[PDB]
Amino acid sequence: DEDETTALVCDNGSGLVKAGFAGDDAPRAVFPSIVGRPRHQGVMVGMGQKDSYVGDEAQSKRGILTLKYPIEHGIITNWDDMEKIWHHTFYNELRVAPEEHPTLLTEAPLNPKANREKMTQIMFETFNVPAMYVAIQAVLSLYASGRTTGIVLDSGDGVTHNVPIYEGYALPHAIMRLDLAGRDLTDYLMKILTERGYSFVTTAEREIVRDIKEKLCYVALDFENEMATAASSSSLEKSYELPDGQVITIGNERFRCPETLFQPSFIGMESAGIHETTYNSIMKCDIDIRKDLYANNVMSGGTTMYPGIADRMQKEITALAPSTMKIKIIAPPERKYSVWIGGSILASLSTFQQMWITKQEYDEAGPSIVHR
Amino acid sequence: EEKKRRAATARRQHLKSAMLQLAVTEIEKEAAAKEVEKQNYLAEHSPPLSLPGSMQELQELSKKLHAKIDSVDEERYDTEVKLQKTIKELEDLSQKLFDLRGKFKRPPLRRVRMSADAMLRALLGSKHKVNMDLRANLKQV
Amino acid sequence: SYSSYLAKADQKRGKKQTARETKKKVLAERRKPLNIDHLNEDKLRDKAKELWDWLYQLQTEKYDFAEQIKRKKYEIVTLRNRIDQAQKHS
Amino acid sequence: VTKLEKSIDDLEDELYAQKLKYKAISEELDHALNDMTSI
Amino acid sequence: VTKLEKSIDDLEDELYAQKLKYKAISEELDHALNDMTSI
Amino acid sequence: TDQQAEARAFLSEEMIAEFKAAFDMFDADGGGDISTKELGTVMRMLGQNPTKEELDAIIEEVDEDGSGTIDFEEFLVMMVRQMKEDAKGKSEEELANCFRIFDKNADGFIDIEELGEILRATGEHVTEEDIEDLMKDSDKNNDGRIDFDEFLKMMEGVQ
Ligand SMILES: [Ca+2]
Ligand SMILES: [Ca+2]
Ligand SMILES: [Ca+2]
Ligand SMILES: [Ca+2]
Repeated sequence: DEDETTALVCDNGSGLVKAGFAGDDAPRAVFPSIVGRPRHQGVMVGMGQKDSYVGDEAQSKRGILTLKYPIEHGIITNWDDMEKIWHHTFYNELRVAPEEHPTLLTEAPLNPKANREKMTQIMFETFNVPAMYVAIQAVLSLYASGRTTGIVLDSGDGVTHNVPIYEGYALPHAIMRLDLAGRDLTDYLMKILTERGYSFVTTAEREIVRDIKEKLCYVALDFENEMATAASSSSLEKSYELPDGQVITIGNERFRCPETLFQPSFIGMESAGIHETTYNSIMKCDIDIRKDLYANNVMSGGTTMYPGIADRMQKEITALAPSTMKIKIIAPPERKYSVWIGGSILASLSTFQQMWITKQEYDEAGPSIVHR
Repeated sequence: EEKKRRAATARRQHLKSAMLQLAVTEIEKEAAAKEVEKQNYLAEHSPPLSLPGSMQELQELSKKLHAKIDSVDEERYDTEVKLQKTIKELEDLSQKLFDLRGKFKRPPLRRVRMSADAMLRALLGSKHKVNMDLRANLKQV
Repeated sequence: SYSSYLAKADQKRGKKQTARETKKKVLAERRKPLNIDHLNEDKLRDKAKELWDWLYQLQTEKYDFAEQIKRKKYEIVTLRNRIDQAQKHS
Repeated sequence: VTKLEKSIDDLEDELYAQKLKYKAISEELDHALNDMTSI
Repeated sequence: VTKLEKSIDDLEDELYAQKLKYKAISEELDHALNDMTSI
Repeated sequence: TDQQAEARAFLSEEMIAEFKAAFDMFDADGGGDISTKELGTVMRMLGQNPTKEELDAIIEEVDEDGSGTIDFEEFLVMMVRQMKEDAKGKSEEELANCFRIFDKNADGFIDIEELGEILRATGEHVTEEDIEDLMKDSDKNNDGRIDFDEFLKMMEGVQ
């Protein structure tokens, strides 16, 4: 129990932090990855002067603060502001003292060696956690779907990745990163919806375009004869009621937004798209492992939640793969937390105890120890 | 204003302790009795051996035993496995409760290291006089 | 749901067959032939009992493993009641 | 032929197992889609 | 042998069709049991 | 150091006295702290066989000064945590057992009937009102029975 209860799992994202206790089924804490700094001197009624704001209080009060994102494209870019988000996570969100809890953290696919050593330096030397561990994100997603070999298409708020994993070892030279994700996708909907003849003028109009994207957006299979369908004008249309009455209608654009993930050309991106990239990762891997990867395309991440994403991907890679092959696109329902759940499982596991980096290992080996 | 109510509670305690006190003394009864059953069971399934004559008997008996050994051993094995299965079933249940409550009392697996009382005895042998449990110590008279 | 029937066969048969040989491998090791046959006469005496003890050895363990499962089986019954009691979907 | 006949019987049997394991999850389904449309 | 090999390939193909037609309804399921436990 | 406080606050001179004698034997050279090696020796004398990883973890559990060694203070802390855990385990075990004795019908519960029996089984003099009263006070989920959890709670304190 000492640490059975006690292991923490913190998944640091570009848009959201997911956090909680190893053992739980889902994150106890989910909140924006921002750190707000007040543009002016003054106070809220009853509070003192605050130097900084994190998560939702930074989002809610955004009009008087300069908002900053510590993690650009999955990589920690500002370490002063990240130690601020961690502090908030332990002390306010989970309300635990960190110096008696083992902490499993996550990093990104080709996270620079030096960063994995730096967050270890900050975990052990400024938070004084007993022990910690850094798992790679795609690797926890895979594992949370039971398996050990497969290829994960991972897509969240600032990055998309393909991480081919074989008997647990993520394959460095076959990993692909596509910098277009849910953030890019909300801003494109924004324009095709203002372009539908609308105005997201106040900040209460801006924010909810993102809630339109999440609730009403679709990834149609045969996106071709779906536009064609749009035109005959079926009961395909969908009206959402705004903060007030102002019933906005979205028929068609509803799927023009996730067609951006297959066609980056919709947004002036010259890069290849999700399905081709799944494939290219795969023809960059060893030959003998390619049947395995093909029958185990695990999807994880908030942006892979658009319904019919899996069917489109299913047919997208069947028709690029040699017919002798078995294609299989696994997309679980909890996928917006796969990464986290994979960490919860792993860290609560009976056999993981012997991989925890302890302060004994650290004080004796330097940050190098956990770096592997 | 329920001034007397205080005595009611003390009773439950007095009784609770009358219960536990009862428990403990019954606990060792069942324990020893249990053992008794164990030596009787063994009493017949493998009674005080009596080596036979000399020729065919010793050889025969030996063959008899040796075969039974593979027999009992197999049974011993099957049993060990049904245990494994069981311990497994309760570990999972010992989970379905954790992430539904948290750390709860009396986990079935119990990861225990040796007690400090043990280590102390082990290391100082003779001079280890402290029936440690919890009782703090503050100046007597 | 009948496409999962082929899963039953593969799965069950698989695991069961895996378990078998293991048990065979394991049990085989713990077995040293009755090689000693007609090498001495009083040998049988000092031998027979040793086998006897080994048997008694195993027997006694089997009894313990047994009583153990029973105790565990009860741990379960209780651990299940704590699970239901701790349900309250409220 | 004996090898392939042996592999056909294992796949055809793994089969009625799969085909049946489903009628159950697809039927648990019309059910588990109807109560949330109702609640 | 060619007759039985032809019948093994039809059952093994009717197969990945069944095994896959499901990952879809069992996954449409964890989903369609999660939103009513939430709504 | 804050821990080393209550820790020493917890123990008695007697305790410290012995825990010292014990600590001294841990410490070979007699310098002032157990090293990753000095510990290994004692562990084996104690009948274990830890690995480098295992040892350190056991060390840096009470190494507040990131020394990589244990001083008679960090040690007392360690003894304390143990003393604690030991006593907790022994307690829950006993109660656990008591529950099985009181249960006997093995339904995993203790119904007003058994509660009466066991109670009446004590020497003490009791009338039904007492029994049903203790039931009503113990049964928090008001289901009639007393689950292990409740039993832990109800016996919480009692000796
Ligand atoms: Ca020393
Ligand atoms: Ca020290
Ligand atoms: Ca009962
Ligand atoms: Ca009750």
